[PDB]
Amino acid sequence: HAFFKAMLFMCSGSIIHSLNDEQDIRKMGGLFKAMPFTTTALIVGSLALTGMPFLTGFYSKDLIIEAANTSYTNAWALLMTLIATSFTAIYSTRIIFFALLGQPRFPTLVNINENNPLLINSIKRLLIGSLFAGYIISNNIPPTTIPQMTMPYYLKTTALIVTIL
Amino acid sequence: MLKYIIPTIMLMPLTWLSKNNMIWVNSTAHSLLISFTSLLLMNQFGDNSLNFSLLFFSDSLSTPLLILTMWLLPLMLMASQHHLSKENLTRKKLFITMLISLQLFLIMTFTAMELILFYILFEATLVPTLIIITRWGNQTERLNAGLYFLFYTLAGSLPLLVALIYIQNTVGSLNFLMLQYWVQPVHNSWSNVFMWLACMMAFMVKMPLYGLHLWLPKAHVEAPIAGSMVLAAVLLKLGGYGMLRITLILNPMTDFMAYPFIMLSLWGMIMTSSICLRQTDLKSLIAYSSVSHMALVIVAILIQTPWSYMGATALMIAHGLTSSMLFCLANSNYERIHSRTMILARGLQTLLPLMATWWLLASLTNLALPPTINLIGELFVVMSTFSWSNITIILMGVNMVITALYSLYMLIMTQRGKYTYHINNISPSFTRENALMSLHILPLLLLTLNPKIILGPL
Amino acid sequence: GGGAHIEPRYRQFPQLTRSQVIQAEFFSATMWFWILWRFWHDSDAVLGHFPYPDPSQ
Amino acid sequence: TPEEKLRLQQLRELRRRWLKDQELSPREPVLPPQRVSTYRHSIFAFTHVLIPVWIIHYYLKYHVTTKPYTIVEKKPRIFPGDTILETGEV
Amino acid sequence: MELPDYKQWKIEGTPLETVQEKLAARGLRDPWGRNEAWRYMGGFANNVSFVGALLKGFKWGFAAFVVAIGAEYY
Amino acid sequence: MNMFSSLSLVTLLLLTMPIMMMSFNTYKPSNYPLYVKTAISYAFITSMIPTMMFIH
Amino acid sequence: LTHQQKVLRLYKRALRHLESWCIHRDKYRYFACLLRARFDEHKNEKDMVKATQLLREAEEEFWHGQHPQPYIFPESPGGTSYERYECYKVPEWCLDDWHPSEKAMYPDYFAKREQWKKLRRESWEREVKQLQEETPVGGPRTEALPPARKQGDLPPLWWHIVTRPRE
Amino acid sequence: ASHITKDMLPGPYPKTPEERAAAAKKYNMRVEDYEPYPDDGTGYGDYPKLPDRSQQERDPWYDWDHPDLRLNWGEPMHWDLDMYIRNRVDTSPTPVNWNLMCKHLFGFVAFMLFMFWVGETYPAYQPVGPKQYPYNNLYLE
Amino acid sequence: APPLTLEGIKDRVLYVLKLYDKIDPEKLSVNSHFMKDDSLDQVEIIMAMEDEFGFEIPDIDAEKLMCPQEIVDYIADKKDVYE
Amino acid sequence: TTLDPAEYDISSETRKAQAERLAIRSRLKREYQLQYYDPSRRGVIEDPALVRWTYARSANIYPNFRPNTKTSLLGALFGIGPLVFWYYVFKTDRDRKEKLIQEGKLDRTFNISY
Repeated sequence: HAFFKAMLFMCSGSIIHSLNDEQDIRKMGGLFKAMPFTTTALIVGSLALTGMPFLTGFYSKDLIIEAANTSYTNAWALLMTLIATSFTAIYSTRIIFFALLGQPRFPTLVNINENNPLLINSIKRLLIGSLFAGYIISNNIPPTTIPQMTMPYYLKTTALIVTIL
Repeated sequence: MLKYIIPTIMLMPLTWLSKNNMIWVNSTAHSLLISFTSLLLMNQFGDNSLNFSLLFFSDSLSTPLLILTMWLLPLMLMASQHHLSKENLTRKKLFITMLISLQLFLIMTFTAMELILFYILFEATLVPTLIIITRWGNQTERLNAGLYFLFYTLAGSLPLLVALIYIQNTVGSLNFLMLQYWVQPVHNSWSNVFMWLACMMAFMVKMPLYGLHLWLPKAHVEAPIAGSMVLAAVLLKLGGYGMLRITLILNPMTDFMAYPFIMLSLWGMIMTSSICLRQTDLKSLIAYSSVSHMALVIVAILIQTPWSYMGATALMIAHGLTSSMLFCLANSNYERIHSRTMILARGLQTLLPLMATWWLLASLTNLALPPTINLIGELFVVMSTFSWSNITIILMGVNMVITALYSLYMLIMTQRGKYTYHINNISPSFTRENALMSLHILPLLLLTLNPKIILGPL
Repeated sequence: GGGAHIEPRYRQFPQLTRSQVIQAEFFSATMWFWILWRFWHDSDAVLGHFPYPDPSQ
Repeated sequence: TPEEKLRLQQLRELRRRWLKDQELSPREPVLPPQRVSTYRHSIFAFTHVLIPVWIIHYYLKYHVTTKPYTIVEKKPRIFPGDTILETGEV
Repeated sequence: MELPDYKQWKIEGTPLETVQEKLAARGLRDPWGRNEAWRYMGGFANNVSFVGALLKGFKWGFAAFVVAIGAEYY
Repeated sequence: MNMFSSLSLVTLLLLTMPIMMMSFNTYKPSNYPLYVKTAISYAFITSMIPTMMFIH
Repeated sequence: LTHQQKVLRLYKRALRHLESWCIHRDKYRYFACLLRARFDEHKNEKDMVKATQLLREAEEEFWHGQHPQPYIFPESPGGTSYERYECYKVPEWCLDDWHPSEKAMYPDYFAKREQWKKLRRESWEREVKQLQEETPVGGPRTEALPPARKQGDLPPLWWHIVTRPRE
Repeated sequence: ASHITKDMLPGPYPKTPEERAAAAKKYNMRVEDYEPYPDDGTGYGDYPKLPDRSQQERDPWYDWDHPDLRLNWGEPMHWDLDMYIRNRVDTSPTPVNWNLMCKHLFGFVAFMLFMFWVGETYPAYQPVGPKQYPYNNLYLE
Repeated sequence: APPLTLEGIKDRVLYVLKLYDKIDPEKLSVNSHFMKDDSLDQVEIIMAMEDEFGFEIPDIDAEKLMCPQEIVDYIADKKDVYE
Repeated sequence: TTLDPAEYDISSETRKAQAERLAIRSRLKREYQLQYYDPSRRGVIEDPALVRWTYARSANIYPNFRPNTKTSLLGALFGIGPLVFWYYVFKTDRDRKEKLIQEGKLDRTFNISY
């Protein structure tokens, strides 16, 4: 998880500095107002934030909500934790649908700028390590506990379908 | 003290004997030379005990306590020169001699070897401090506060002579604390209750309680010129250590009536902290802080059984440096704004950026940053009274939470904008303002390196 | 003030520098190169399952 | 409103004139005054990292022989029996 | 500097500007439309797309899986 | 085996070096965001080494 | 405040509260003239309760459902980063005490600094000559004559005439 | 050295019109809704004539407030009503009193009874009787 | 980082004369005084700069804004324009 | 909660002569700015609103005070009230713990600290 938002606040920080004073989801526009790269950087992060189909934190998010199969909970807990997986997913497109999708609208003197290799060094260093985060560390680890290894009919991967809707 | 009072009394025929304005640079110069002699012959070992020479000194063996007594006189002369230089030279030199005379009785005190020499030295003060409040103070309502500065300490201390001579004629002689080996026990009676009562109540006059403490925000509120004897009044309040001397023996087993001194100093502890978040005075702001975590040490002593003497040794010097340093902050920012009211100080942090670091680390000694000399002793007060019962952590922990707000309530008052006023207050923190502001944390965190010397018997 | 590397605009869509878009294009592919190991080779449950475990007799 | 007409005409001739005054930098007015005064990667890192290596390792070799508890490294965690021992395990 | 000249945009396409035609049953009508139709039209109808645009146009979503698989394979 | 944790103590020491050079004791021509970034830059490979010895 | 201009204080914020809720630009723009027809109910009439009952029912449906976290225009009385530039904060006249070799830099700036002071050093033969005259006894807002009848210098000289610029 | 009406006095009916404003101008001519009648209720140790309380209150809140500085920062001359509680406090928002948060916290108060139940995964409920059979009854054979 | 001078506002105040379709581009440029062209002609004439500039337009900005160059005058005092 | 706060009322034409209450303060504001603008002040303004504030708050409340009402004797329900109650807690404490420490044992045997 530590990879995620230090990228994301910084990736969104270049957007706010580009306009230099609104920091609102109001008055943003579409994605492609000569903005190729940082829009590509967000959809790496936002799709991971939907609930990890095979992205960065797949080997941690999936092995826990499917470890909630064998439990002794309130049973109000599984009726409360799994619903927020959708509520996590709708956080993603909210900045797509309001800052990256519609017609261009924000006040004039469009003084955008994305050319600084100081920032380019930071973003490129993260996403190389970000995508290979859960896939190199967990690839080589001494095991500690016993996995679930049983995920039956109508009980196995429907939290991914919760993200789809 | 073989020859510690002996060199410092020779400093007295040097003030009016000297020349003109040389008297400040001469008086500070000699004064620091005694500070090595204090360090040298003391701090010896050390296993029960160092009876020093004779019937006038027991060398402060169990608690050193005496190094802090000797910083202040080469520390306040640089502070008192802020607003003093308006009078005749013979009148200003008298104000120098009376503060030096204050140290000499307190040099013989804190060691004192005895008890009949203790009380005459326990009352040897209050003569020079009272004169400082009368002449060269601040505006009016001084004289009633001078009377409230009397008539409490003298009111409670007189039954000690009723107590001590009643011990001297009964069982042996109280010249020697070390000839106190035979001590008869004290049973519950209707005569022995008062025997313990007069033995204790006079020591509650100086380190305050939730009762009888109205005089304490008078001398600190109506105070001399710029915190001059107010720094000495810090040691005057913490210097009621003698309960450690007395009630360690000499009716120890009366704890059945300990409870109304435990309880009153405990709900009054949490109360007097919050009794100043709506105060409108700077010199009263540190004063009510100086009640609360000075009232912390009392339940560390009446509750016996060490892991309580450990921290209580260190908690006397805890605010003793800190509140002395806070008064140095409050003695400053008054030669430039001639009213001590805190609300008028909006729009700071920009004119004086250099002392703004000193506001940070000073108030960082109330949050107190656990590798310091402050939260190293307050954890042992936790370590004692939790063994008493499980409830005691509650009221004592909120004291660590109220002063978290109450310290940062002062820091945020420095940060404001456009300042509305102040064609005066130009002076960008001259050499006297910041060199005197040093030498407080500079030994304090230094003592946090190897804090072995700050430990009782214990 | 000092530099005119990117021009001011009045909503005329000021163009890009046409070199950031290459690096923008490259890391849109190596993230979907990683659609290889999503299924190939990785399944939803490489475990096996239970035949509603009845036959106690 | 016709009252403030003479207002803000002389104020622009005073405030912006003060800002015309405030815009003032005569030939980059730093004196400084007196006085004066990549590939190497030779001593900028060698003073940084390469020097404190030997000091702290000396502080550990002179530490184990003095303190009776040095490094307290744990057990072997060995499933067979190997050449460091004499026996083997199936 | 002198880029916003008048008689420049002169609303011609802009299906967003059909709401100014919608008020013809009431009548308001002329003044004005150029404020909200400042930067809607032109190349400002680029209009980045649906789920395909978060796949980035299917331009690189499925490129190199068929080229990597595969040889040897005996 | 002694260098398992010795490189950790080196990592736990060079952070003080931008603080020791704050006392204006022949300090670098300022470039202080650059100098700090270089100071972090060499600690990472130092931090990378004993992770390999732990997993063995 | 008067009854006629009480309409104006609501009229600007009636539409300003709406663009908080909109998603497009034309969607907000279509409701500008659409809300204008409600304002065109009573065009010009008397100033009595008939004009107040148009405002007495403007109590509801204006405060009722008002601006669910609206746009704030961040340089404002509210809004984020409204007074963020405070590390500088323009300390005008912090430059009295210098003890030079610190006043070495900006030579011509200090030579002009003492120059402007004579405009403030000599104004009370003119400004206070009219300050006793322009105020009748103790009356209203006390700006002077905005030309001061010969030369207005400033009247508000110089802390307002050299007031703090923003950056 | 200001001695004439240096503070308040034993009011509030010692010719209260001659209080404001012969000095301490909290009211203009003793009819401004701020004449020194508002000695709350006296007898206590409250404020006397006291150029003090129940004047219009609950916020100095740093408003737009341009005719002077006059809000909280920049010293209007003499309008003191109450202080030391307001540098951190505000006026009324759009919603009103309704304590729905206790009803919002009551959402688990229904499920607080659900905390008594158990959470075994398999099999399904079938909550009709003791045919669910949780624990071990019989032996091996 | 981009600065600003006097010439930007001399474009925009003159431009919105022609942007508003009620006002033809044949009026006076900087001083039309707006009475020769109660609500929605002292607020709507600056409701467009509520969209473009939009620094909340305080209550004293209405009674000054008759003279259309006196609109432009105080913005340079607010926006801190050059020299 | 705190408050409604009644930011709107009626007018037209309630109390036509009530206006120019700003004439009280603008005369002081003219007295303020004339004191504020001068070529040599070098000091703070006297500002007697703060002079009359603290001194009529910190002092001059005990000359105001009389115990002629029981709502001034109402502080007995706040000062000495819980102060008995903590001891009413604590006197029940420390003896029930002691009886289990005197009669019977419950502690661990390695309780050297303490």
